[PDB]
This record gives sequence, structure tokens and C-alpha cells, in this order.
Amino acid sequence: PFFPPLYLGGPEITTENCEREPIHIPGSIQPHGALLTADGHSGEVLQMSLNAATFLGQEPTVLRGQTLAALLPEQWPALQAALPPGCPDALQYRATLDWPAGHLSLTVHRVGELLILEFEPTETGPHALRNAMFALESAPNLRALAEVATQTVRELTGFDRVMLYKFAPDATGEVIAEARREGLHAFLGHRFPASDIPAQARALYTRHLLRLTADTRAAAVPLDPVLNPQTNAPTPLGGAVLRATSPMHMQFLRNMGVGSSLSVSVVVGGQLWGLIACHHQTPYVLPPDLRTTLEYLGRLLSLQVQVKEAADVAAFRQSLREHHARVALAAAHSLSPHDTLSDPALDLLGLMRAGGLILRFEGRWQTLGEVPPAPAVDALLAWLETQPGALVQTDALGQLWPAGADLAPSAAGLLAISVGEGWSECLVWLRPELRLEVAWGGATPDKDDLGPRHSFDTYLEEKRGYAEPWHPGEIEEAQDLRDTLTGALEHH
Amino acid sequence: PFFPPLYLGGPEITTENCEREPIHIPGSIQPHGALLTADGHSGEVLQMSLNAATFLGQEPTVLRGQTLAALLPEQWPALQAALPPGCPDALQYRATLDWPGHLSLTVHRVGELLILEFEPTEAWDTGPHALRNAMFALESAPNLRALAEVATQTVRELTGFDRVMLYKFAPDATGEVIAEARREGLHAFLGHRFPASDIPAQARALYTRHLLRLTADTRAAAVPLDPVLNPQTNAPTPLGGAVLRATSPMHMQFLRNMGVGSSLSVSVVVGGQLWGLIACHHQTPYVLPPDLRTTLEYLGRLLSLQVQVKEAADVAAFRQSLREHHARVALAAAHSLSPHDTLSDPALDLLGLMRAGGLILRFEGRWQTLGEVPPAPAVDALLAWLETQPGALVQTDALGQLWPAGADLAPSAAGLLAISVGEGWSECLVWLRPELRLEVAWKDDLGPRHSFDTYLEEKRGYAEPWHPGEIEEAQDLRDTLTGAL
Ligand SMILES: *C/C=C1/C(=C/c2[nH]c(/C=C3[NH+]=C(/C=C4\NC(=O)C(C=C)=C4C)C(C)=C\3CCC(=O)O)c(CCC(=O)O)c2C)NC(=O)[C@H]1C
Ligand SMILES: *C/C=C1/C(=C/c2[nH]c(/C=C3[NH+]=C(/C=C4\NC(=O)C(C=C)=C4C)C(C)=C\3CCC(=O)O)c(CCC(=O)O)c2C)NC(=O)[C@H]1C
Repeated sequence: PFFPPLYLGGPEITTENCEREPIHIPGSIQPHGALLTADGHSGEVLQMSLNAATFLGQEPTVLRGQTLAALLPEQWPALQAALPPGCPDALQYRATLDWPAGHLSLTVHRVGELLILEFEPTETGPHALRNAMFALESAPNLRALAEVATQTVRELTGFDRVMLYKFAPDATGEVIAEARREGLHAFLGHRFPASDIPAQARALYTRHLLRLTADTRAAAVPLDPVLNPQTNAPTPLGGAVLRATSPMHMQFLRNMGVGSSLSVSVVVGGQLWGLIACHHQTPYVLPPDLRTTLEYLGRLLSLQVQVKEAADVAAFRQSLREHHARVALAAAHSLSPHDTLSDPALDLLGLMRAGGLILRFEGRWQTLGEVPPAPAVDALLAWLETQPGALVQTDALGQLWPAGADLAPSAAGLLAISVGEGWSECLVWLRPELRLEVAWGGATPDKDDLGPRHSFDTYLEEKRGYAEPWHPGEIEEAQDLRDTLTGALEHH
Repeated sequence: PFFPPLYLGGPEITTENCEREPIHIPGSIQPHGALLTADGHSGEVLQMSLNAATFLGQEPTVLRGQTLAALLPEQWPALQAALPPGCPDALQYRATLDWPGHLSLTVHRVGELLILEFEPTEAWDTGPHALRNAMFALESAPNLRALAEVATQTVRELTGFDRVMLYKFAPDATGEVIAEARREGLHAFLGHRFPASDIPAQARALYTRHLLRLTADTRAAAVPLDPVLNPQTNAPTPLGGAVLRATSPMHMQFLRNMGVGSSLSVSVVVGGQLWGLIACHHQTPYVLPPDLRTTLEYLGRLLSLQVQVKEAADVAAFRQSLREHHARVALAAAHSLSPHDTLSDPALDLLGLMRAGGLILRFEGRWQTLGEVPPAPAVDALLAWLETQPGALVQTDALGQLWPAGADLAPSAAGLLAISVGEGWSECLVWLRPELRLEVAWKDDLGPRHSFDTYLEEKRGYAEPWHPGEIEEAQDLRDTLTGAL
């Protein structure tokens, strides 16, 4: 439930209520350009940023109450045809102007009744985009795609760091690829919690696929009037590039020594899959024509992420079928159940990429790899008889079974299947608690306050007693092997 | 099973064996540019188009047996890094050169061999903002039709082609022109459908790998390679991934018979599947500049993503309509006065649920019709036949095939979708569709006029096919109306 903005007597945005900041209506822009609002039908100029006087080269009460028909004689008709009334706010029309001051870049979009116009100053790799397109397409897998992405974006822009975040099923982030300036601390591997990108921001980033912060310490430029004359309501700048960045996030960037930010959304199936995220250590305004190149990549990558990721998962379960069949080969020609499955040539640990494994057959049990102590295994198998059905699954049995909280370091994660119905005979794969070393290692990005160092520690805190989650393809192949090994007791 | 090419004593490519033409190895290029092949490791020039002497500005035995290290001193290292040995043939590296004029080098690797394409260009750009605005337009279009309109309109505005169509391949591999933009005073192709034959499987498969090919002049002479065979292996040079590949002579005739001077087409690919083509025709010869073709390639991929999204969201809203309709039937079904009266009620419109021409309602030992249905005795034989079938549901685009005795009934009922209310076909609903018929989109030999007639011939006794969402909702309604007894 949104708060009111600061300019309508809204509360202070603290770290404990930030998920309710109305980031879409700051009533102000960034000072590297200028903004006008105008009536959708009449073209009468209604609002204006204070600095618009100086960019456009006219006086502050001469622009207000003037027609766009007069101000943009060539563009006003084409502008209008490009944005029919009732079209969505995502739709944008661009063109370049030739004015005294100099060359400007007009970027227009319609929010219902209102037209919003953004003015920036304008005016080099000729085949860098085309070659990058073919490179992304001919990359072998998601990692290699992610490498080409971050590398290409860095070559085009000359940013100090270019990362690619991938959002996990639980909304937490992970830096899956990186390209950076020599002598900067790495973020590759860093994960951050869902909190650090509020749902309001996620949702906004799914609609509009680009936003920047050109100077993390610049003063915002208010609109005048701040409220829309049409409705006496705040102006929705969510789809304007020049929107003032949230003051909360601006601090976060400043605490990393980030002068400038930029990020392109990667969207697959109406879902925010990730972000190309760019940081510079000094203020840096990308020229409008170059930002367009990043936008093309944003969409080329959106298509290609989907294709490479789906083809990776095809080849993943393909490996699990061959492995599964190789288990079932030895299972039919079985000397002793325990001996055949404990055989390291088969590698039942490697099928489910497990740290440990409990094998239970003919009234007794054996382990393989890292497993909890003797008595714990008996209580664990006792607990398995409590559960209904053939399959049991969890990323943290500490939650699902309270008495097994102590067993997390050996076995936080669990995947189990009963061979006969009833848990007398069963396989039980176990995974260790999730632990990752810090992404920078030696260096520091900050320290105890708001920042990435805090964000990493507080991510690991959220994953207390949590294991690496089971791939759905592993849970499916577990349940196929459950049915196969039932057929291997036709020898018993 | 491919034939040998014409230059290795291959047979004549007729209209009856064209599905076996080795279109990937014509051993020749189009005369608006030039081609070199070179060794992947050494960079030694092996083959060369006869016209390459002219374009590059050197003599025909001076270029052959020269290194790319010498010829392209700046590019040869970068070229090589961009195309690692064993990388796929789809991967392309481009750069512009500055020679005695400006040339556009386009390189790709086919295993051991490097293939280099030279076309004339300029030193600028991809825009101005026509591409960017078109991207946002495609994205903010409401459905597949509206997307297809923006596509063909935008491509025509950028290129200035005479016609720009969008083909959509059907499940059976036949084509359909779903959208068009053209010059005022040209005959429309919107609605035209063509059979699977007219784009051979070899060409389909090639168009899935490489997403662009042209024919700059439909009556120009091809330019052979010298030598035609590769010195490495004494094997033909695979030009499948080269833009300058000579177009099949068979298709070139087809275009000429339409009065088409120039052709161009971009592949639309969704999930490793050739979904359709942006297809462009000009009535005079027309060479697209390399920089502009790149703009079409970007759209080809933007459209590939967006086709998928709009089409999946259309189908979401389609079955969404069928749920509301289904529930509105089940509302009247529970408060039923007489089964026949309630379902024959035009306020419910059981015809409109499955978009049917006719409907047979069978309840309490008797039957009634609705809309266009075959004669009285035919309906009795049809319901007799339904008792033969196992299960609750029966489905077909042409019952003439599935039931031989109902061949005569096609004009009223070629297509059939049927469901039994109780188990056993005593009580049942039977939707019926007419035979598929379409008017001409706008002589006797090869051409689109022949292709349209021969498409309709293939769809003899065939109806419009049932959407899977209609067959699914049919089977849900089957279970709902069992509950109304
Ligand atoms: C209490 C609110 C939180 C929050 C506010 C906030 N954050 C954003 C946008 C981003 N926040 C991000 C988080 C990180 N960025 C990083 O680089 C790292 C570590 C390496 C983290 C953890 C990111 C990535 C973004 C996207 C943009 C970018 O990369 O620069 C917003 C939205 C602002 C807007 O759209 O104008 C808001 C309101 N940040 C917090 O830490 C918590 C406190
Ligand atoms: C059995 C041989 C036939 C055949 C050979 C053939 N055709 C192509 C390429 C295309 N053929 C197309 C068919 C049509 N294009 C149209 O515009 C229309 C009518 C509106 C039809 C029916 C199309 C669309 C293409 C794609 C390229 C383009 O649009 O120009 C090839 C492959 C070309 C190459 O790369 O070498 C071949 C071998 N054409 C026939 O009619 C049958 C007899």
C-alpha cells in the first residue's frame, strides 16, 4: 500500500518502510535534461521542469501555456499520429530536433490524458551491435551467453562494471556474469536478498525496460507546478528516462562509490528474469543514441536467454536419463542391493549432485559421503515412516522436521524415495547447508550500514539451514527411478 | 536425398523433382558483390568469384594464392578471433574496409574453410529512429494480426519495397499471407495460401539456420567460383550461409512469372521452428545496402520474440472466452425445462462455442438440428456411425477420410467434433463444419495462380481445423452435461 510522496506531506523513507515509497511520482527529474507535460488533445503545455527554461532557450512563463503545435511545428502532427489516444504508456516516439543553444533528442510517451516530453542533448562501433547479435545467438549455453552480454555492453559503453543479475525463484538476486575495469573488486558470485529491489521497482522494471542515475549526488529538478492542472494529481513519471531516482537507492550506490548507474531489463514471458546492470565510479551520461543500442541488446538477450536456458535444461535431463538407465542396468543384474548401489562406478551421489546418501534395504542401512552420525540416521529414517506417499522433498528439513535442526551441516537438504511402498526400503539423498565465500574476498566495497557488504551477509542470514534447491528435473528423475527400482525386487 | 549440382553432371531441375535440388551448393554468386574462400588456419586464398578481380581492384591470378594476412592486414587477426575454429556456420563477423571505394566485409566459417563476402557500402549508419519507434510499436500492438500489420508496414516504410507480406506456416506446412502492405495499384495477396511444395524442405531447413536471403535481380547471370571445387577436399563449397549465394533457378522463374524483379525475405523463428517469413517483392531489380539489411535482421528477431508473446496471449484470451461461454451453457443446463429446447435456444448459441456451421442434438431417443446440416437420412447414418467409435470424443478436419460413406456429406459437414453425454452414443452433441472454401486473393504454368488452385485441390473435402482449446473445452462440457442428467 503506497505512501504519499514527500511533496504531499509523506513520511520519511527509512530502511524499514522503503517497500512503500511511491517511486513512480517523485515530481522531479534529473538535471542532465528537461521535461514538459502537455494536454493530449490541445497540446497546451501544463507543467515544466525548472531547468527547461535554460535547455530549450526560452523564458519560464513564455513556455507555460503555449501549444506544442507552435513549439514543435514539424513534430506535433507526427508525434500525435505515433501515439494514438488510449495507447499504452510503454509506447515511445523519438526524433531529433535542430534548435539554438543545439541538437536535442525528443522522447515522447502518453499517459492517458497527458503527454510527457523529454529533452536531452545529442548529435561509435559501426558493426559492434550486429556482430554481438550473432555472438549471443552462437553462444553454447546460458553462462557463455551471459559472458558475451556483459562483455559486449562494456565494450560499447565503456562502463567501469557491467554485471548480469539473475533473479532466483525466491526473488533473490545473483551476479551470474561480470566484466569490469582491471583493479576493481569482483562481484561475480555475490547474491542479494529480495528486499534490495522492492516489488514496486520490480513491477516498474517489467513495464519499462531502462532506467539510469547519471549522477548519484546531483540535486533533483522539480516540476512546476508539481501537480497536474488537469486533475490536481501527481504526474506519473514511471515511463520517463529522466525520472528522479529514489533517494534510498541513490545512497546505496553512493556507499559503493558508484557515481553513475544504468540497467536494462531482461524479460521472458512477462516475467522479470534479470537485469544487465552497469556501474560507473564517476558521473556519466549515456548519449540517447547509444542507450538505444543497449535497448536492442536488452530484447535480443530476452529472446536468447529463453532459448539457451531451455536448451541447457534439455541437455541436463538428457544426462539424467542416461545416468538413470545406467543405474537400472546394474539394478537388474544385482548381486547385493547395497553393494550395487554403493558402487562408486555408478555414483548415486552424482545423479542428484548430493553431499551424502543413505541406502536402506533388507532391514538395515549404509551411508555414502558426508552424512550425520549413527543415531541421527535412525531418527531420520523413523521420521520418513511418518510421511505419506513415495517421495519427500525439501531445501531445508530443519523447518519441515523440527528435531533435525541440529543435522543441517551434513544434511540440510533432502530428497528421499521409498522403493517398496512404506519406508522400509528407500534411497535418501542429502545436501549440505548452503555456504558461499564473500564475492570480493580481500578488498571491501564500503561497511555495517546500508550497502552490498550488509546485503550479502543478510542474504546468507535468510538462508540459515537452507541447502541448494533441487532442480525439478532431479525431482522428476528421482520419481522415475523410484518406479524402476521397485521393478528390481522381482529378484526378491 | 539430394541430387548432384548441375556443374557435376547433375540432372535437370524439373517441377517434379525440385525437392531434391542442392540449393546450398550452386558454385556461383550474384553479380552485385564478390566472394573469396580461404584456408581457416593459413588464410591462403583458395577460390574466388570471376568478378572479384573487378570489385577488389586486383588481377585474377594475383589474388589467388595470397594470404589474408597480406590482403586484410588489420582485419585478418580480428576476423580470426571473432570466428574461433570449430564455431558454427551461423556465426558472422562484419566490418567495413577503405579501399581503392568503401567495402563491406562479411565473414563466416564453415569448418576448415573461411568464406568472405564483399559488397559496396558507405561510412555511417539502425535508424534514424525508425527502428526504435517500430520496436516499441510491435511491443505495444494488441494481438498477432495488429503485430503483423506493424511489421509489414514498418518494413515497407524502411525499404520502400513494392510489396511486403508476412507468411505464416500452418501446422501442415502450407503458407498463408496473414498481413500485407503494398504500392497502390497492385493486386492483393492478403488471404492467398500456398502448398507445402512451393517452399521445399531443403529451403525450409536452410531458412531456419540462416535468417536472410535475397535475389537482387531475378534475370541476372550468376557468377561462378574459380575453381568451383574446394582445393582442400575437392568438394563443393557450401554457400548456404552466404548472402551472395545464387538463388535457385527454379524459384527465380517463379518470381519472374509474377513480374518480380527483386526478392528479399527474413525468417521468423520461434522455438527452433520456422514460424513464418517477412517476404518482400520489388517489380524492378533492387539491391538493399548492407547496413539497411541489418535493420531488417533486427526486426526479424524482435518479431520472433513478439510473435511468440502476442500469439500465446491471444490464445489465453481465446480459451478465456470459451470458459465464460461454457459456464453460461452450464447455467441454463442445471435449470433445464427440456434438454432440446435449452440447447437449441439461440440465446446460448451452441453453434458459436465451436464456431460451427451445423449442430446435431441427440437426447431422449430422438434428434434435432441447428444451422446447416445434411439431409434427414444422412443424419441417421451419421449417428449410427458414431456408435461404432470408442470413447467420449470424436474429432476430424475431414470425416470423408475417417468415414468413407460420408464423403457425399462434405458440403454441409466435412469437419466434425462430437461428444457423448452419457457413456455410449445414445445422447450426444455433434458440431459440424462446412468444407473449406476461399475466394481468389486478387497463368496455367508455374506461378501463384497455379499455386492457389493446387492448394484448394489438396484441401478437397477438408474443413477449417479445430483449435486445441475448442477440443479441450468440448471435453470439459462433455463432463458438465453428464452432470445435468
Ligand atoms: C529499502 C529499499 C531497498 C532498496 C531500494 C531500491 N532499490 C532500487 C533499485 C535497485 N536496487 C538494487 C540492489 C542492488 N544493486 C546492486 O548493485 C547491489 C549489489 C551489488 C544490490 C544489492 C539494484 C540492483 C537496483 C537496480 C538498478 C541498479 O543496478 O542501479 C530501487 C528503485 C529505484 C528506481 O527505480 O528509481 C529502490 C527503491 N535498496 C536497498 O538496499 C533496500 C534498502
Ligand atoms: C518444387 C519447386 C518449387 C519451388 C522452389 C523454391 N522456392 C524457393 C524459395 C521460395 N519459394 C516461395 C514460394 C512463394 N513465394 C511467393 O511469394 C509465393 C506467392 C505469393 C509463393 C508460392 C517463397 C516465398 C520463397 C522464399 C523467398 C522469396 O520470398 O523470394 C526456393 C529456395 C530459394 C533459394 O534460396 O535458392 C526453391 C528451391 N517454387 C515452386 O513454385 C515449386 C514448384
